Amino acid sequence: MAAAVTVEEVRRAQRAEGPATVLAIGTATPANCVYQADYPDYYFRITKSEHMVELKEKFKRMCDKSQIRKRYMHLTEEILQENPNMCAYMAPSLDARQDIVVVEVPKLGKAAAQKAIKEWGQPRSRITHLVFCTTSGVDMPGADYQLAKMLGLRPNVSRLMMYQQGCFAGGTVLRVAKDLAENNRGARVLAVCSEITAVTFRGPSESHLDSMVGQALFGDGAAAVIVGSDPDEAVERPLFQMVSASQTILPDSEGAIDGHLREVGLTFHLLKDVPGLISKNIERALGDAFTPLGISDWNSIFWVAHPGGPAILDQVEAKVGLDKERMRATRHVLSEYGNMSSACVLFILDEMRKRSAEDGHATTGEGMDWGVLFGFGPGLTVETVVLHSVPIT
Amino acid sequence: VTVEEVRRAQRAEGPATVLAIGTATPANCVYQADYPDYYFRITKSEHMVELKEKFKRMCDKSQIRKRYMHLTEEILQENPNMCAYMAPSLDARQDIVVVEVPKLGKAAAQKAIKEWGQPRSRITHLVFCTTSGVDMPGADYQLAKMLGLRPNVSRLMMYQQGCFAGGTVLRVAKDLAENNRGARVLAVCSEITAVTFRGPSESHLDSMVGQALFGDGAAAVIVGSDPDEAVERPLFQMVSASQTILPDSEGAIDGHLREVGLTFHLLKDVPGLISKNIERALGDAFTPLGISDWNSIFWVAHPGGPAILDQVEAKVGLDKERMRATRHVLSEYGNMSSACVLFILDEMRKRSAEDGHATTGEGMDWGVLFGFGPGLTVETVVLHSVPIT
Repeated sequence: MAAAVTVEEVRRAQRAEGPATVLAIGTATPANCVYQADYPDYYFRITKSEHMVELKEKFKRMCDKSQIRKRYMHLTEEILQENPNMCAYMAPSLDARQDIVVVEVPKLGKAAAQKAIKEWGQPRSRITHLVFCTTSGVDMPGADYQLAKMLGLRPNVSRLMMYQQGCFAGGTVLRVAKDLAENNRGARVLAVCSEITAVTFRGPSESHLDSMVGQALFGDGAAAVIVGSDPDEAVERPLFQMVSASQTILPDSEGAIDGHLREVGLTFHLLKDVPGLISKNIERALGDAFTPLGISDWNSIFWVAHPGGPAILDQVEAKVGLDKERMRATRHVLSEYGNMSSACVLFILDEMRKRSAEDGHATTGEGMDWGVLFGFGPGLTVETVVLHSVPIT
Repeated sequence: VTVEEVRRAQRAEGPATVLAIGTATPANCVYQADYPDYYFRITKSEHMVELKEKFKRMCDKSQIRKRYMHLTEEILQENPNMCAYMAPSLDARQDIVVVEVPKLGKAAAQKAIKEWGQPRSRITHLVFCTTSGVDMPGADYQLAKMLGLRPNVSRLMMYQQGCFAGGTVLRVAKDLAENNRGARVLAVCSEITAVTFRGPSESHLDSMVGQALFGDGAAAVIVGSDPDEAVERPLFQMVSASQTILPDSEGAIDGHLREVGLTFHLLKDVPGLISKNIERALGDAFTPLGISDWNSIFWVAHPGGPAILDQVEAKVGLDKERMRATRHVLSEYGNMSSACVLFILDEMRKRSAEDGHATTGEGMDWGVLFGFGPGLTVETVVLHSVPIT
């Protein structure tokens, strides 16, 4: 005869069996859109810096070299006219910025989440976990609470709020979702990244070109994924499996990317050769992830890389010796959306599956079986997620 | 190699287990009996006589004996804007806490690691939680660097969560440890009230409540599945971890990070809301385990204020002994936000051993840990004790 319920019995019945699987991806952007070709004129106009001719020249080259075609931005000329301190380089403006992003970040998240949930096709009540990630603003209760309420999720959905994370955190949310889905039978994780540049937007200064780099690259967007183990093939449609997820700090990278939340909003600093650091270390990250899987040809896997800037992509591609095709999905998202911080790699994942289907590839990973997703950010931190594709009909 | 093969080898086998607990506080200590005089003196507020009387009653009722505070009179003199009720001071506050939060976390982590007795290189994950300040890279990066952890430690940085997050960090550590063979998770909560300290104002008393209750502290645990029971010494097992939002609690506890620092706003009856809903939380957690007698389990509850504890006790009908460890920590440390429940777990296993009880949970096999915070959010962690050996 059995004894009372034991912790061992609970654990056995509680855990899921298979790998965490991406079951849906939805994305959303602000409606307002600005062509990169027009951005130097627009930016220097609305920040009233047109007299800074040599600086505008520098900014022109930064935009021209960004390999970005357009970005979406919640911030409009009208909003900026109501917030003149945001147009200065460093004027007190955190409250004004918070007032915007504490509302707009979960609102944009809702739009991406609704699309993911519609694709998924299951009731909202079946969502067991919500992971929300942003680098734009902070509040209590957080954007996770706001989104859960907006979506009408169950009150006992398990939430994790990831604040002030930075550009590597698309990798981080997948790494978190992986453990949540795999360790909990029936778990269906809604994971959302939502980024709004109103917290970082600021005017130009001659003494801080690295800050102007941010003004050339950063754009707005949100992406949502549904992640679960043990998909029900009768009603769910797997897109990618997660296999492993790791995070590391690169040697000799202290202070390479710093960000501080101050009374003037979120400031961005660059101190080292970020593309050089990443490309110098990327092969060891690849080996660490793939040697245990018996994989060594980096041209034989599909690629999702955080497009921090075009230089990162160029130098990784050259260092590793990737065929030009490998970075196409990544570069597409950089071109059409710019650098949306944590949400980028999720947009690229979406692009990857969609083009794979449209182009009649054999798998959701451009015909390949294994793939890698990289997040890059403050640390210098590298998130590495090994993916496996799924066959397409 | 197939993905199914990888997964079977990758995952751990048993329940996430707390293997060590370490705690630390700033050196500077203030007796609650002295605090109204002190607070009204340094904030130059002596003329607000009726208000000081109200604050005196708040501290009298707090059931706090003393608190530790990084903030000193000397630091406050250098930051006069922090002593106003509302003056621009976020930068000053950030300058302090971005440094002090991971520093205090380091002290607690070193003690946990010493107790654990394994090399630092065996730590695979670091979860860091604070409600005091934000930065990039975060306090998690700073702590990893300060401790000399492996560069590829998997970090999770939990910012701005508030008082329920001691529950949250355990909920996170649980899934990390259980889903990853060999994983050993360092989880740290570190809270420093420099971010919320401000002068008194007769127009907002809920802000003065915070000045009466909040104190500084950090706690660290090592969590792992499949312990080596010869060299690793289990203290508590986690069994389930849940989170919920109480009905009709919208706006009960709000906190905003502004140019004047972190402000807090109470809008509903928090002890009433919690006590009204706590039996349902107990039920949701324990019914699947065949457990219904709330006096037959050990208790760890976030001591948000004495009224929460009193009203939960009265509603549930708890023997007064059940809240002893919780009230001890509130008495000796005040409300240290997320770190509190970890201090209380430490208190419970220590007193259990001193009293000669049969388990780390005051002689009982099962227990519950509650975090309470903005939402109104309740974290519920079901624990199992370990026989004292």
